[PDB]
Amino acid sequence: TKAGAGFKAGVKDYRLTYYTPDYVVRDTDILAAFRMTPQPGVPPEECGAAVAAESSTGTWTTVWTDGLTSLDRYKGRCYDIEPVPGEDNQYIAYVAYPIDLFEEGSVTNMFTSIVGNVFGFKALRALRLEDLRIPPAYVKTFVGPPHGIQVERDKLNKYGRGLLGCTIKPKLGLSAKNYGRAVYECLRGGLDFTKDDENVNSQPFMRWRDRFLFVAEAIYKAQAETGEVKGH
Amino acid sequence: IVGNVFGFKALRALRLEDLRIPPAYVKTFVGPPHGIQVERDKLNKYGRGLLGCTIKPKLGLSAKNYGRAVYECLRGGLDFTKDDENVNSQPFMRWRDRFLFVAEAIYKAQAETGEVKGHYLNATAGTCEEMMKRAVCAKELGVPIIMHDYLTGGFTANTSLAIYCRDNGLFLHIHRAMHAVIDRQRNHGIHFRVLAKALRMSGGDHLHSGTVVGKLEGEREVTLGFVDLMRDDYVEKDRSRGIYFTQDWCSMPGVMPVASGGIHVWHMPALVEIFGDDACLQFGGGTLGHPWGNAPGAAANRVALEACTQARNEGRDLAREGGDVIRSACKWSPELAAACEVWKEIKFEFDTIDKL
Amino acid sequence: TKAGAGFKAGVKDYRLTYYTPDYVVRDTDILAAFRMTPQPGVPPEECGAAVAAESSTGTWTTVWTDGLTSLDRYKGRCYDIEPVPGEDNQYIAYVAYPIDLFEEGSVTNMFTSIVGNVFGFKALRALRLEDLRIPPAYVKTFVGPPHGIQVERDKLNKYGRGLLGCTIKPKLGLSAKNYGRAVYECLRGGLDFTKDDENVNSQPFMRWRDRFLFVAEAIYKAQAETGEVKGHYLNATAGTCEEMMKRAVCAKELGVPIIMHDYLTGGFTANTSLAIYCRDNGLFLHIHRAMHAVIDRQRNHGIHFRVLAKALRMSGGDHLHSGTVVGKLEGEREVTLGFVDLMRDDYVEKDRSRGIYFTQDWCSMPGVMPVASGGIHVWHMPALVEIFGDDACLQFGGGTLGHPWGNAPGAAANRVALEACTQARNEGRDLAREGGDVIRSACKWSPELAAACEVWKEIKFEFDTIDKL
Amino acid sequence: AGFKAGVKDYRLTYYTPDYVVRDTDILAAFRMTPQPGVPPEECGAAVAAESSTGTWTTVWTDGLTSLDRYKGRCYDIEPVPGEDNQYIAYVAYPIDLFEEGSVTNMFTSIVGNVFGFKALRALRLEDLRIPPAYVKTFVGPPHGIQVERDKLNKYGRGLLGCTIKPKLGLSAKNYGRAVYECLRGGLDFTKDDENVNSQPFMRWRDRFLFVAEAIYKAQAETGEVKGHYLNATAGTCEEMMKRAVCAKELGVPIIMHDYLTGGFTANTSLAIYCRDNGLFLHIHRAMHAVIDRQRNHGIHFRVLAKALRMSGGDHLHSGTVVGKLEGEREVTLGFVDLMRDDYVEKDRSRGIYFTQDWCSMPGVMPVASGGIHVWHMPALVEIFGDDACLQFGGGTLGHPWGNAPGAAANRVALEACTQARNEGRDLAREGGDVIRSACKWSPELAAACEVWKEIKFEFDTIDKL
Amino acid sequence: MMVWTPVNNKMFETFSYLPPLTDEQIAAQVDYIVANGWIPCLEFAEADKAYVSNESAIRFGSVSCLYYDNRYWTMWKLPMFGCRDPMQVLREIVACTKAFPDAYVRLVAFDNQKQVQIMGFLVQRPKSARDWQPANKRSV
Ligand SMILES: O=C(O)[C@@](O)(COP(=O)(O)O)[C@H](O)[C@H](O)COP(=O)(O)O
Ligand SMILES: O=C(O)[C@@](O)(COP(=O)(O)O)[C@H](O)[C@H](O)COP(=O)(O)O
Ligand SMILES: O=C(O)[C@@](O)(COP(=O)(O)O)[C@H](O)[C@H](O)COP(=O)(O)O
Ligand SMILES: [Mg+2]
Ligand SMILES: [Mg+2]
Ligand SMILES: [Mg+2]
Ligand SMILES: [Mg+2]
Repeated sequence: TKAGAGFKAGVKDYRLTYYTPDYVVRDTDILAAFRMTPQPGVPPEECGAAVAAESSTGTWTTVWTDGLTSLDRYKGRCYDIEPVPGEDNQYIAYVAYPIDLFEEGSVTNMFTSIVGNVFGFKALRALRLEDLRIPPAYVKTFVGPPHGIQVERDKLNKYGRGLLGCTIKPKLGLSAKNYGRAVYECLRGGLDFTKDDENVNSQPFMRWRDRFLFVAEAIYKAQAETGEVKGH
Repeated sequence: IVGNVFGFKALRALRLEDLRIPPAYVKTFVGPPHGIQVERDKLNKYGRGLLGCTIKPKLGLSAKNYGRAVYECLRGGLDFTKDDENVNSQPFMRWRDRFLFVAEAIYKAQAETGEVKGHYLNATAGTCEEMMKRAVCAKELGVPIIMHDYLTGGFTANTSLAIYCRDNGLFLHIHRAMHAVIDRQRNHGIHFRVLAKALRMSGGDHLHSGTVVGKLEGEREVTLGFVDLMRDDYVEKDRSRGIYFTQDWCSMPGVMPVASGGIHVWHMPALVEIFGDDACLQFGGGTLGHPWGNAPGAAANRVALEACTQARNEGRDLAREGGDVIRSACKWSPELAAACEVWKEIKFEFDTIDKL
Repeated sequence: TKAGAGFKAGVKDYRLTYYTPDYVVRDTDILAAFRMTPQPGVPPEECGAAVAAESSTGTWTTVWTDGLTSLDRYKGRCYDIEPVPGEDNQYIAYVAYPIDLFEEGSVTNMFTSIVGNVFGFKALRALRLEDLRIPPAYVKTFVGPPHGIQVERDKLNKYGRGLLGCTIKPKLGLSAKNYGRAVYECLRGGLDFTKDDENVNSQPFMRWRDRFLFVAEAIYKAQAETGEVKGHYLNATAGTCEEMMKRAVCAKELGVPIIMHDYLTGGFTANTSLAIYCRDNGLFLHIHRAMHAVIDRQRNHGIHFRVLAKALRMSGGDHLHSGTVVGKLEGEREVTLGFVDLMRDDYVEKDRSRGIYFTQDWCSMPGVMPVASGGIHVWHMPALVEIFGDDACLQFGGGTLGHPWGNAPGAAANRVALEACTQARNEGRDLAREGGDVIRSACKWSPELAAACEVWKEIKFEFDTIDKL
Repeated sequence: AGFKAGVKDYRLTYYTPDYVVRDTDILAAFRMTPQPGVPPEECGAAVAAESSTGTWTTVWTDGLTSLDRYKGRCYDIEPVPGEDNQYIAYVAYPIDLFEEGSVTNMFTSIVGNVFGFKALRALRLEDLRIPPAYVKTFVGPPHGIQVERDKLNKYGRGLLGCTIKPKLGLSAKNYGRAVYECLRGGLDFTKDDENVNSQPFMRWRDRFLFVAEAIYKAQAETGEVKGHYLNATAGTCEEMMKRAVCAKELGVPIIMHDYLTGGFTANTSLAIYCRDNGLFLHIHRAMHAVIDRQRNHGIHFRVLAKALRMSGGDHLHSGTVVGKLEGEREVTLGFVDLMRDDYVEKDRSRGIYFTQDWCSMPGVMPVASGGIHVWHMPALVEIFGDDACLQFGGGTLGHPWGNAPGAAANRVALEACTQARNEGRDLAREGGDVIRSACKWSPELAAACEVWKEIKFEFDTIDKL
Repeated sequence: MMVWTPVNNKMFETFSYLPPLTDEQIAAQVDYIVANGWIPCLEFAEADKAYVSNESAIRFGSVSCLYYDNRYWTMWKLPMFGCRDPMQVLREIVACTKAFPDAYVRLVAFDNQKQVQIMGFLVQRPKSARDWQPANKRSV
């Protein structure tokens, strides 16, 4: 009748819960590699543990509600720290996240946990996410790409070489009609694709639906002229 | 403005520090669903900062336990609680179960206290359709407020959500998850003040602003600068606060700053002094970490806020007398005393990276 | 310049491609255990290979198109064959299917491959699917159950005992008004739920929407009277998806807690749709396994119920009927304990003494509440509580509506019996040994229970078990 | 007659050997194996009771209604010749028990719970008499045999089809490539394999598009109408409908559905969509043999076939008799008549337990498929006649010269048999001669004849009468 | 034939159809919590908040399915994490009932592996409650 693990209010080191150097990663875990620069006087283990904690289940002080659930089951785990060769104050900290933490099909949610708050922590000077291990069990929750490389080449009927494209210029300032004129002249000469510049959306000098129409005319003219499938 | 130029070989580093958005461009945006004035008017809350709280642990709680924690928090004196930024829909707790239990908790706490309550239900999702489905469920439950992670969700989804909120009378709390990936380093990225201007244009009723004194970085003068940018109609150029351009918002509504992250009762005087009344102050750990539970934790934070507010109104200087105000309040309130005792020695003081 | 593997037209043995006894299974493979009875003159290896082939990529003769893709990557593989002890001509053939073969989130597609054509092959005399290993990577593609056990208890605010239900009787022929009348009288006496019989849909004697309305009145009356949350599983089972949805929508609009679906007679495609609707609208979904015994009764041929139960958990259901062991319908004890664990638990280790052929990891997919129903009465209570524990619903149709004093006394007798057993167990009494004493003490105390005890004292269902391990 | 609590025998209420069946009753023939010590009368009565109105103890609520009006009735029990403990129990169900238009509801009553009863060792549903008054409540098949031939403009011979192989693993583009090469050589149809839905190696909408190109190329090339059964089978009703919609928008003639693995509720929905949008619906019977293989327990396929005709389908797989999958001749001829004909008289030598009046509900085209090749052609034409589709998957894509020569070989074989029959030749006796003459004439056919000359599927039959 | 009364016959979930629990019977339930390693907790509510109701649904669209007010009660202190002493639970029952003599008070226990309440029963009802029957007056 001597008490087990009770609720104890107050701040303790993250490393007491979130640094687990003997943890064996599971094949369903999401893994992260953080390049981490601690503030002076912050041990790398505590820094990695902080990153693991505040991107998964933990906050700055002990909360009682932990006891209603199972922290062991849900916590992120800093399971390894490598020093960076050539660097006095840089470490690769490896963190394992259980698959349960993540919304199926949502890149948004994955980023929110893994890069949401930890980059702003006063206790580090710099943090870079270098890599993520996305397990098959998580990959399978995503629709993924509409088509992908094989299907694209199959629909375009284009094989045996790289594809050729071209962004229309100037970036901004061309009228819809002049956009389609440029497009037709590019495509007819041997390019497979042309494109809107990234910042060409819908603007006073050229509204999108006018562009789409003139471009469609240009695509079909170049395709009829060359006998090769074209796109923009 | 930031599409391609940051990757040019010919430069080693580039940082966007500020943008002057002209009235003629500002006027093309719907902007925030409501803004500070309307928010206070609908909530019927005036004369002090608002108090909020993130439920913890971040992940791993069931829907029923979520609502339980929410009810205990709200009933003790907090105006709002919230889903953690990464609480969306997960195997341990599916969103619609949470929404329902949270709605029960909101209405119980409101009936019990006689004060309007809310909980920021997270609409952040994988797709626009899912995000909307969640916003719709909140509307149908009659609850006051939802939240969105605008950078991880993205501007296109955020603007859609803000327009929905305007059309259906929902408050929209914005979390800035991911900002420090972009805005932490002095030499490269985009300064948060630009990310904050962008959010005001895209639409949000609240935006996280930093604490200055809590666990996350935010220098005082920098913070005061962009808080003015978020709230005010007209902000003159002032390089000592990082304002590079005079900014005219041409009556676009102001966005309520939210100070959150590693703060507790002893920070209260400093928080009220930095932000004034038009802010929301959030205590997650600082509520759910109270030795007596959520309701006493909420009461302690509410007492602290009210004591500081009263002291300031009576002419006391919170920058100088802040400790005395808290100490007098701990002597008077047992709930507050228990909080004062636990976090007395806890401070976050580190060399600032994002310096002017 | 001398050729590699070309296209060679003609028939060859399936074993040349599909029997791979040295294959190491991958953690993303779907595994099947087939109890297989070959025709005389057919080697078990060739039989297992045929099953593997014709449930994955292969047909009866060599096709040239194989060479355009990679058979090694896609083929099902018979990787192991066990002889069956006690049997001269029965084998357990183990087949591994790559995850690539399956449509994400579709139980329909999984069944189509694994059980689609192979059971009718002339070269075998009988085939039974005993188990499937559903890997986490596949499990994660399913929405799964709308709520599951924890959420159900939390929404109903019911803890610390089994739930009690009851099917309204007679099966067919009652009017909507009499349905609601019976429902009210059952619920008010202490039952948590009543239910439409599996075959109550919409009929000339009682149209569905009339029933739904009267039942809603009954649920709210009983709830206001007792102060406990009540429900009635309203049947959404219908001839088309559109009708089924219409019925679910009416239940949502009435604000009632729970609907039901016959997942095998309605089918997996309709059931998954319904389960998704229930998730999006906060309705509980009770699953009735009507037709299962057509498939799962015989030891030599069919699909064991444990596989039908896994499939339901993937497709979606908050409750699933599990058998009683002791009632009027067949279900051997060890077999039942096995699949109840498969329905409810997150992780179940291989255990052949319970018919579990594979370790099954559910990767946090919610558990399904087993429902024990059919030919049970107050004297079965101790055994039921001992077999299932608290995470079950126990249903008394005849055992309620057959009480000499009517539905409310019948409900009260069942509720008293359940609570007495629960209390005795909690106090440290052994329900397996002291069960009769617990019920006898309870009959002496409760007149309602005594009347039930007296009527059904001699009634037992004890017969030779067909579906033996 | 007051309420008396307690258990009594089912036979007191549910065994009615003097009952005269009504012309609106649904009738059922159960092959029943009782546990030792259970009289056949009590077993039949239990089956009648627990598939209609009764439970294991007496309920008071019976008195509020009229049990005589609603109860199922075991009205006859035949002993099974050759069997010491098997009986045919006949049950009559009043039409009032059943939801109009719902095969789902009919199955739920008649096969819902009774197969799991401890008091029996085995139970098989052999047949159902669906009365005209119940048949008329169903939409039925979208089109049926007559309309299908009329829209396709194809008359005077069996239709020819082909499943693309390998079953799984081909890309969308290679799918369409194989389809085009099959269709152009003389096949009327190709099809998605039953388990081809939407998968990592091939997403459905990519397949639908490539297949549409292939259909139209083969049609333009040959001058004959072509089709490919695009699979709408899916995890949910919404996905299934999405696929049906895409087929409609591409203007293609035909889709397919796995009615047992998809289920009756989804199938009836799909059939109604097909009726409203003019799509043919090919039904695959994936999973049937799980239910219908064993003599002692399950549901005979003829009942599954009647259910499909009510639920809706333009084609239904029927077995081959001679191919890789089981199907005894007399049994098969019986249910083919049940699928196609308006009126089928009782005939126990073909497994028909009841006279079945379909009251003008359209007939369903039988599809013979699975392990068949050119040498089977005479036997296939003799068993099925012209109103069938014959499918050669391996028998087309396994041809040594590729798909178009494989298709041509099958088409030549079919037309030669058809012509021979029309000229007065007996295909049962002269079949080999007809094929041999045709191999001598056609090099494509000769190549097929050579490769599969020795290949036969002859095994002891499990599902015997 | 006895008739189950619909009048003032409200119940309180688990064990409310049995004779009221003696102190020895409560102690035995408490031992069962400790023997299984579950987390004991007390909850309480004033009479007006004791039974399930619908008042918040006035604010709803068509979303009232499995929404009820008064499912949540008020927590007495915190769940007793790590408690392995039954006397400690009994002392909290005494302290809780003393502070709220007119409230309904229930004892519950949590399992943190399943994350669900695993047991629960009423340990006090207000003396002024008139909406319930003694066991021998439940039927007439
Ligand atoms: O997840 C967290 O750490 C918090 O919930 C605070 O928890 P505590 O109250 O328990 O500290 C907030 O999301 C951060 O404050 C966000 O940072 P910022 O506002 O700077 O964007
Ligand atoms: O129709 C019936 O017989 C029941 O309503 C029970 O009636 P009683 O309570 O009167 O016996 C149930 O549907 C069966 O238990 C289903 O069997 P299972 O659970 O084995 O699938
Ligand atoms: O998957 C197969 O094996 C088939 O594609 C035939 O392939 P082959 O033409 O290459 O033999 C058919 O689906 C079966 O005939 C179905 O059997 P049934 O018609 O009896 O239901
Ligand atoms: Mg560009
Ligand atoms: Mg947070
Ligand atoms: Mg039933
Ligand atoms: Mg096939």
